[PDB]
Amino acid sequence: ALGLCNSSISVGDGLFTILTTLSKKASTVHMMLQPILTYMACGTCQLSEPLLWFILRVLDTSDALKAFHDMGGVQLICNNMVTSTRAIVNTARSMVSTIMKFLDGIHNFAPLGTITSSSPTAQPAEVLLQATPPHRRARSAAWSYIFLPEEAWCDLTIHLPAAVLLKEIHIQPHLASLATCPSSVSVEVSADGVNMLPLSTPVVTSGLTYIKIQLVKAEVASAVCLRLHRPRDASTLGLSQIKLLGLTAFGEDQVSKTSIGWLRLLHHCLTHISDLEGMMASAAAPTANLLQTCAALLMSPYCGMHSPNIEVVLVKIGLQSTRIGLKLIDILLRNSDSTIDILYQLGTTQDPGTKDRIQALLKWVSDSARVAAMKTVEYGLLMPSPSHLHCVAAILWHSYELLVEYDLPALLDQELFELLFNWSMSLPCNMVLKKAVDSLLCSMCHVHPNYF
Amino acid sequence: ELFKHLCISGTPKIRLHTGLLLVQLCGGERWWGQFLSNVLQELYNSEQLLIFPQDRVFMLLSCIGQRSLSNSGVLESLLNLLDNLLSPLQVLDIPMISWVVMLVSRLLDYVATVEDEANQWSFINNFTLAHERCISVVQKLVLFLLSMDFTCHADLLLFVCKVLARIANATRPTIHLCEIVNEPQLERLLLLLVGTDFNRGDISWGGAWAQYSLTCMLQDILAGELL
Amino acid sequence: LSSVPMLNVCFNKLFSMLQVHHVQLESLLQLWLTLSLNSLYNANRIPVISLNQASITSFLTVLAWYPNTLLRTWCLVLHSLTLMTNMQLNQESTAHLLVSDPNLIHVLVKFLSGTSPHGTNQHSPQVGPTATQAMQEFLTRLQVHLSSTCPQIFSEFLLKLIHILSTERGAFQTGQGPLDAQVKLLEFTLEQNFEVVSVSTISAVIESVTFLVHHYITCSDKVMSRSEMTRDQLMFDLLKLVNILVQLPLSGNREYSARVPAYVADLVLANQQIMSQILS
Amino acid sequence: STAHLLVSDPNLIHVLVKFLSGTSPHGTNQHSPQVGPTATQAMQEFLTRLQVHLSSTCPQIFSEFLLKLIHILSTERGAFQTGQGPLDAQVKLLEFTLEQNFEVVSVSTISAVIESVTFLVHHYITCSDKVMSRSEMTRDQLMFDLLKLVNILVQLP
Repeated sequence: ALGLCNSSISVGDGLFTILTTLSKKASTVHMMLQPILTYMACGTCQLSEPLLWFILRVLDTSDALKAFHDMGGVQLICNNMVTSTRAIVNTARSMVSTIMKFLDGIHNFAPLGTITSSSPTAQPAEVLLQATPPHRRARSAAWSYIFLPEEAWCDLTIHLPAAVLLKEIHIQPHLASLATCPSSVSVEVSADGVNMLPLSTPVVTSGLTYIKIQLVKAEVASAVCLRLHRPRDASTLGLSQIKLLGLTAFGEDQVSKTSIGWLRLLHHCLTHISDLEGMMASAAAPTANLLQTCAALLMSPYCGMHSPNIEVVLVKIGLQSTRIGLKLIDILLRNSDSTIDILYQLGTTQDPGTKDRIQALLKWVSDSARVAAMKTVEYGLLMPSPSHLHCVAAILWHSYELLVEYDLPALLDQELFELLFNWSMSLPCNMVLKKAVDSLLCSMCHVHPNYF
Repeated sequence: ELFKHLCISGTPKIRLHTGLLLVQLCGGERWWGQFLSNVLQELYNSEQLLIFPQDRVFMLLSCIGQRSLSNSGVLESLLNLLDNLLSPLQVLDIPMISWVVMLVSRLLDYVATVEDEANQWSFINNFTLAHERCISVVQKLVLFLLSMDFTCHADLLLFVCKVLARIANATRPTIHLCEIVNEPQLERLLLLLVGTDFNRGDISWGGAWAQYSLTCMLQDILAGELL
Repeated sequence: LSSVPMLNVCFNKLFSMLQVHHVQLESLLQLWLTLSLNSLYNANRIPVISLNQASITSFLTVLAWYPNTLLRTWCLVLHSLTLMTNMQLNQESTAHLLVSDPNLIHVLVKFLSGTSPHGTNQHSPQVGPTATQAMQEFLTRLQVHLSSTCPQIFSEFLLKLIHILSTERGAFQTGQGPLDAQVKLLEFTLEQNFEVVSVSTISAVIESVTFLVHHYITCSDKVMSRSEMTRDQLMFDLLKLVNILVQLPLSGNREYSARVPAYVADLVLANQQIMSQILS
Repeated sequence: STAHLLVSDPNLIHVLVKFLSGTSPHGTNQHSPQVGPTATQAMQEFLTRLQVHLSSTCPQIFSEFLLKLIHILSTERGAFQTGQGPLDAQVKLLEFTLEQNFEVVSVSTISAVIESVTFLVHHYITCSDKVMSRSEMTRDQLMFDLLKLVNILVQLP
């Protein structure tokens, strides 16, 4: 129930309060963390913003994190995030929507469509479809319907020129005399425009000056049938304006149910208490396809709100061990500003795995220089990002300036300098690739004056 | 060379005028579609470092393709470019794939409008083809549809569904799903459309637009099968 | 080279695999209704995707298990069941299979009971003319498909549905449920023939409806608001149904016996409770 | 005491369930099943007098009877689930039950009522309506009051 309630007196507030007091009044934290992880495993799993907040609140203490790692919590988080990244496709607007949007914020669609009715009325209802008719005096009605004694329902079928993402219906009765307002209205939607299909049970609108039928689920509809019931003590129907609100194909809670929630879970696990952040990361490392999924989600535009958490958890996973950091360096250089920060924090933070990481960076730049010298996995070597080369130069500079344990000039080689020199003179001065390889040459000469 | 020297750096008036010159001059040539596919591949590559106004020259490319649609080589060469492009789904270039699928979608909407004057896909706009290559590019498009994860987006999904239905209905005879998908692929498509492993909550798989596009594509292929 | 058998296999797999709550019912019903209608809705259309008996029974039991069935899902259910009566099986009829199991009884009772736990605005429980038309089309297709083979089981199922709806703690008694759908079910039952139906279920339904109508008259409301169709028409239609029922002559061992010369009026005369109820 | 006699037999449970179930077979106009402020005040006065008369002797049986009434109203095919019944009377019964103390009540009926109400509230959230009409007190307040009641209940040591 907490997994399918929206974020910001409500039922979700009630469930949050009972779960908070249930966590407070629980004796041992193991028997409270157990139903949480069985819900995560048995779910893929449904994970919302209040549920995320409840899990972050119950994982506040150090003993909570220790018990969560002890009975297999972090591995379940990583597996759920990988499976969710593989499951749901991105709904964000890509370049296609931008480059098709101008080729042809909830907008009205009633003026574009046409209207009809199943019974021959005294006047057509197209007057209802105007964007804003003059509502200042309301003499008789904008549209009127006369009811036969045998019939009780009359249907107004509105056919749109194209299917739209319908969100909410607006029906305005005769405001001056709402005795003619419909007693109940049943909406119907049709995606193909022919198959009428009932929406909800008819909502009673007798005594309502304005009818707003919102949809919790926006429906792709091309035809809308409004079946109005006979009023309670009037034989005539009087309407003023019908609106068809929604969006077109190219015109908080939307990101929490995606893989971002498990990534927030991992970030809170690895960053809330730094004393437990290492060994628990040793549980987070060997999960399958974690780093590729993390980098792929970092390349997405939906990362733009939670990007510090993603880059920080990537840094912690990288400096957990040498092999994982080298692998993610390979998938970030061979297979953006966030990647620059990842490379910076990997290269300049001091650990026993730093020498292998800078060796991998130098091997990558030597391979890119070799590929550029002779002219799938080699795409990152076909062209490198100049910002990545400038980041490698900054890494080498700050490693030379700071006191490092390794012999840094032993990694620098004269043949690498010749390769980057030939790469620099192999292309003219218009692009920034020359500036990047020349900043790398400047760092090389700063470490080695004999090279200059 | 004239296209790459005039339409890239020239003013929009001379760009449109020289594109009109090229279609009124070499529109009926047998190498015109191959030239269009070559300029598409060498302008909109992910490794293309040239800074050129891709959107307006793409509109020019769509205009000249709709002019040369009388020639039968443009659609064949563009679908062959698609077949070459998503070959790794037997790396992937998502932006170039998106560019070419919207181009062939616009060309197929012009084809459908021509066949109409001589409706389920109208929520976007507001000839005879060989069977084997169409079957190959259609099944590769389906395998691209099934391999859509958080890197792929929903508008590209809508457009590959639309162009999949259009290619399936355009080829004579109409391609059926038996030669398109086997049992696991069709089961994955069905469970992706209606199963609750991807259709839970308000963030059902790809959104309601993607569900509607998948349903319309399946309905169009079924209606082509039962004609 | 038709892909219809592979579509049948995949849809039967989905209808068998929804039992573990792995497939949404509404989405499957909508997609199967759209994909089978491409050859505009009609009750005479034969679906192009032929389903399986196990698939139909699984659909019925997961439908009867599922509470808070929305009207989206209810009209999808009625249209899908109309198409499942329209299809053919490969040698018993699909309508006989649909009628024989009590899951259809439970499903129709859930539909006409009008529970709606979701409704914070339980204003008027009517389901609308399109839903009543869908239910009428489903019942008419059932009558058409079972008229040639065995109208006995269909009329007995209809009388059992009326009896269960009109028993104690039922939809007819408590007043909950779609009034339009219930009165349309009654007006459909009026035109039916009950000329082979068992005397036991006839006695049960006449006792239940006579208790309900005596309880409705004697314990009526004490005010009335003066301002169509109401539950007064429902009571009148139930009384017309039993006027049709008591006129049915019975022939044989007075059990599973009407056969178009004693009558069941003697059976309802021997019952003191029913006669006392109608006289009171 | 007469209050102990009234509470002890299950006939009072059945009577209160019939009152709060809001059947009304007579109604050809089943419009809004609320019973009105005077009837809700009468029910509140009856419950308050029961609480007063059983506070000195044994609040155990009164609180257990109240929890049993809540559980039976909220079980399968109940008034709380199906939505039938006076919404005002039910929400006033809930707001009266909030101020009560359940500090001796049996663990069995507490477990039964928490299971029933949690199933009902999960079923209410997951299977909600698909539209909403925009124009007070509704069954949203009933669900909130049930959740407050179980927030009180789970805090009982």
